[PDB]
Amino acid sequence: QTLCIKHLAKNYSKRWVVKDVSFEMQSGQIVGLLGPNGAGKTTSFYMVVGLVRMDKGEIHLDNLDLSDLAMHERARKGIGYLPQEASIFRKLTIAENIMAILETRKDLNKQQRQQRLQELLNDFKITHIKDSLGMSVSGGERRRAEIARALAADPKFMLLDEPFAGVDPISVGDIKDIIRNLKDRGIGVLITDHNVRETLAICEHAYIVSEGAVIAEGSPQDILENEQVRKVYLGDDF
Amino acid sequence: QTLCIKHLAKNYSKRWVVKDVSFEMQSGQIVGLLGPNGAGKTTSFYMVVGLVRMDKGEIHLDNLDLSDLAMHERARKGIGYLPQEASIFRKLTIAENIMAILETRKDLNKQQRQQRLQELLNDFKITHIKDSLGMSVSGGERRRAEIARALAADPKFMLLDEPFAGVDPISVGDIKDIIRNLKDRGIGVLITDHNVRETLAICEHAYIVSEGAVIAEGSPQDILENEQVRKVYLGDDFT
Amino acid sequence: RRIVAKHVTKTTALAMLGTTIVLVILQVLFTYLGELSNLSAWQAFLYVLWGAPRYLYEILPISALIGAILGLGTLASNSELIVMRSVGISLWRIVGWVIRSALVLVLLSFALSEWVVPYTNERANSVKSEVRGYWREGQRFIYVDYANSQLKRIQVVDFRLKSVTNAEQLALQPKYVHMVTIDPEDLSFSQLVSFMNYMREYSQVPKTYQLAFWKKVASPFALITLVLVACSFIFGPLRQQSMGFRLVIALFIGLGFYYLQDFLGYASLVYNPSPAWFVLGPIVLMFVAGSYLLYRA
Amino acid sequence: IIRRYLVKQVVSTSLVVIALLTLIMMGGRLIKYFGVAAQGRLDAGVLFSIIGYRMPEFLTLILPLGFFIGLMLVFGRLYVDHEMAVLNGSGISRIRLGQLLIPLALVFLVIQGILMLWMTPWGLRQFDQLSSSQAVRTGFDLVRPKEFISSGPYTIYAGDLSEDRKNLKDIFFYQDVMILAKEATKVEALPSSKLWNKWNDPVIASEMGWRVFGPFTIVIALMMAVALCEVSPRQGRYYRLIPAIFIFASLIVLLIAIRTRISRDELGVWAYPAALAVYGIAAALFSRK
Ligand SMILES: CN1C(=O)[C@H](CCCCN)NC(=O)[C@H](CCCN)NCc2cccnc2Sc2cccc(-c3ccc(C(=O)O)cc3)c2CNC(=O)[C@@H]1Cc1c[nH]c2ccccc12
Ligand SMILES: CCCCCCCCCCCCO[C@@H]1O[C@H](CO)[C@@H](O[C@H]2O[C@H](CO)[C@@H](O)[C@H](O)[C@H]2O)[C@H](O)[C@H]1O
Repeated sequence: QTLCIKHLAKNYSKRWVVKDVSFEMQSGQIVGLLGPNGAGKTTSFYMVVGLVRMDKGEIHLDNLDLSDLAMHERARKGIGYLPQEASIFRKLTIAENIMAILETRKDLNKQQRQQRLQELLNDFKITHIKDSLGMSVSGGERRRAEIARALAADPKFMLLDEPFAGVDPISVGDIKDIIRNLKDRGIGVLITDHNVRETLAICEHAYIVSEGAVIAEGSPQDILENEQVRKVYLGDDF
Repeated sequence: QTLCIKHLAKNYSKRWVVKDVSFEMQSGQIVGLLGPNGAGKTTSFYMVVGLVRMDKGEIHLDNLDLSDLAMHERARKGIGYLPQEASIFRKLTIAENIMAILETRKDLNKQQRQQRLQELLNDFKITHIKDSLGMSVSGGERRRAEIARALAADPKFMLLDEPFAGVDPISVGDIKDIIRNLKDRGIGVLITDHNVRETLAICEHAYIVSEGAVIAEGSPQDILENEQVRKVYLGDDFT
Repeated sequence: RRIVAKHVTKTTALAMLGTTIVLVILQVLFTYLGELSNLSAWQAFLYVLWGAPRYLYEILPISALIGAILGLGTLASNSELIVMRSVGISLWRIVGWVIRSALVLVLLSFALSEWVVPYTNERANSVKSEVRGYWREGQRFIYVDYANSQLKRIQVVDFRLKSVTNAEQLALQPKYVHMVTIDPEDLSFSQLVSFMNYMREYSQVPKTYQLAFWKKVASPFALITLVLVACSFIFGPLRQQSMGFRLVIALFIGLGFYYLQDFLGYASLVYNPSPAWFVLGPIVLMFVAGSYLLYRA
Repeated sequence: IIRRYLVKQVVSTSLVVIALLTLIMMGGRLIKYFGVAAQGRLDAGVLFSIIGYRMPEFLTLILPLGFFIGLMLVFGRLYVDHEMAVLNGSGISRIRLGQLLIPLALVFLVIQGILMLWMTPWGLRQFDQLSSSQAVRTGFDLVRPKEFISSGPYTIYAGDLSEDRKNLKDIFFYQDVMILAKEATKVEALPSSKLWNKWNDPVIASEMGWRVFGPFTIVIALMMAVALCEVSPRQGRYYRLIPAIFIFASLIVLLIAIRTRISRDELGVWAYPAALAVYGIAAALFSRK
């Protein structure tokens, strides 16, 4: 599956923050949507999710135009979103968070929903907190429950927003292992992040957007040896 | 000359967030207060500034207790604060942002104040944008106006909160020169930041605050070789 | 889906009921301060306490508005509404879950209006302390000096005159005698429709009873519509705002709606068009405007 | 520069709140007056003159409330968007910022001193003459369509009524003469001069003290808005409004409860500054904790 995105555009206060941002993503592949802060990497990311309405552009997913659909109508097509901020259901237990979205899945029955919930808890090692409220778990443990909850909806493309946000260097490997696990599960991952040192370490194909347009494209090795990216975003030393 | 912090402590919701944090910072020296996120490096920083009540311990500045003084009373003692978030006076001109704090100074007359404002604008290359509002400037230029404004109060120690927050790698070096310039100005700088890799590149003495207590101390080279830090904060391979 | 539905409904229901408890307690305390003017004080606390169901009945439309603002505001500010859309739960489904919470208040509004308010109102009047000079039945004008629910100096005039009959002790019925002094607004729906049907069978129903009838039949629809407006504001203008700002705005919409429904109620008694236009005016427009803010997502 | 920055902000947002409260406090009364006019008990063409004459009465309460709310919104904004951390971090406390607004509060005190002493009585004097002129309406003036209106020895029934209260239809008049036709076409206001020296009487002792010690609620609204304005950036600019409007309103409710207990010669006129001093000292102590 391919999430073709063509000629995105959006203006704010009569100023075009995003001008002709176009990139392509495939299932089972990590793609990093990077760039200078405020240059349109966040806004172009949100127009893929659906939070920000698209002024101009075309977002197809395997000959399925997802341009006119809202946030939820795209999510039913197989697009996932993991907010940077804490988005766990505070008053629902960790097992109820995953079970809340599993009941939304129409591809299962009560018998296999409990089996799917059990293995999702075991996959992310949150079984020991399956009965604790979502508001009373560690930030590292909660984020694993948010990803497990997102995987309960069976997404084809998981768009991660700032995954390495407030993550210590000891636990940056844990996030990379999670993101690598999503790729091995057949889910394409779109990462937008301010921490470009580690986002350029897991992504297979990165898009640098500056001044509202994509200024470079390719593997992280090609991104580093790009004169425009080095001059504008990464700097002479990196 | 020597800001001394001893045995800081603070309990939030019957949980001791900070337990026996003590570090010393001298004037003209850059000190990085680092550590795992949520391990008390942020709370211990705030007790130094004054944005949270120290439940236990003391703060000294060259035989002058500052523990009982509020945030504004320490600022008169030469301690500055630079919030991570946008703290510019939004509807005031950038020249007026620096001037609003220059008029606070008692040892500066109108003529001495206009000069100081002129040279403060020139030092931070914002004299071209000195006629624009605080809320209508670039993110990079706004922070340069907040540091020029902070220097107008003439601080002896500047407590920077997340200076490398939301900063592109191109503009990280720009902040390095600013913090290096503050040290060259005879002003001690205390830095708390999540970006440990770049914070360790300017500080000459770093403190690692884990599980509410200081577990490391010394130059960034000594912090990296510490096996206790690399087990809890930095990880096996960090450079 | 049931676990998500219970979480959204229970969170909003507790916010709608929590605001209801607070708003009634404040209005009982505020009203108690006022009556004290015309003072015994205890005789004045029971009169205000007995009026609580009637203060409760008039708070339900505004407690449901604030309840949905605070109930969904807690969900919105915690980024919980974003992850319901991220899995395929529409905006109109989340609104439908909030409406389920408001449907408890609508049923509570019916119970107070039909069986509770008309009883505690009568008990309140007694604490503070049978129609006299009652004045048309088609072509006949009837005046009775004293009328009892179980007559004195009757006078009936027939119409050109035929007979002016007088007695010392016709379509008048004792059942509706006690409803004559009661204001049309205060009458319960069971009492109002029965009284209007009685007047319409023999005379013309005044426009102050038509307005009272329309202000009651459109009471459940103003509670649901005002909830939908609250939900659309959370997904629209009041998204990412503080909890205090949402509460402040929820108070301005509540007063704006109470003033608009008060003014357009009065305007229906002075202008030719039927009171249905003035009562169902804002309700239809707020539903259309509220449903448009939901279409903008 | 920091004083002019605050005065411009407080004046701008206090005038917005004052105009917002005037639209709400007297918009509700204007609608209620319109409700009386819709039943014929008040001329529809004069209800805008009633609002004109009750401007000083409501603005007597809104001005301390608008100043109090406008003070906390400004001081809340400084806290929310981190302009207070750089003002405290530069040596300027919150108490010092509230002391920069004493010249502004004195202007608002003088303004309300004009309202309380002069325009509130003058507005209530003209309103009392006007309202008493609307209480004499009787007969065909109070008629309502499809209803019987009895006023003394008159009983009037009109089958229809125009949008204006003219051109009646299906008129029935009873005394005994029966006519059927198809068509038919206070110390609160006394000038201060009087209560100026006429003390030693609970009536004036309560009113005149209410006019002299009344304007000083602006000062209390200044040092109590400074005390109750500390709010976190994530909490919001409006977080401490509703909790602290009730703390301010508890002062006014106490002052209305003192005006009455003086009118009944039970408390004495000395309790006006005492009520303000207790709230003044409590606010000063809380701002310095
Ligand atoms: C009975 N009072 C009034 O007539 C005031 C007068 C102010 C508006 C007109 N100028 N107005 C009212 O009461 C009317 C309702 C009465 C029917 N119209 N609206 C609520 C209203 C308007 C203005 C102030 N309070 C109210 S209701 C209220 C609120 C808080 C406390 C109290 C209260 C309760 C009990 C006692 C006691 O037992 O001694 C004392 C006070 C009250 C009750 N109101 C009072 O005691 C005052 C006392 C008062 C006399 N003149 C004044 C001029 C300015 C301010 C207040 C007064
Ligand atoms: C702004 C809220 C923050 C805190 C506020 C603190 C106090 C709030 C003040 C509320 C003012 C009360 O409002 C006052 O209620 C009393 C209730 O007896 C009303 O009183 C009215 O109805 C009663 C009930 O039959 C009659 O007996 C009375 O003659 C009549 O005037 C007043 O018309 C109204 O002005």
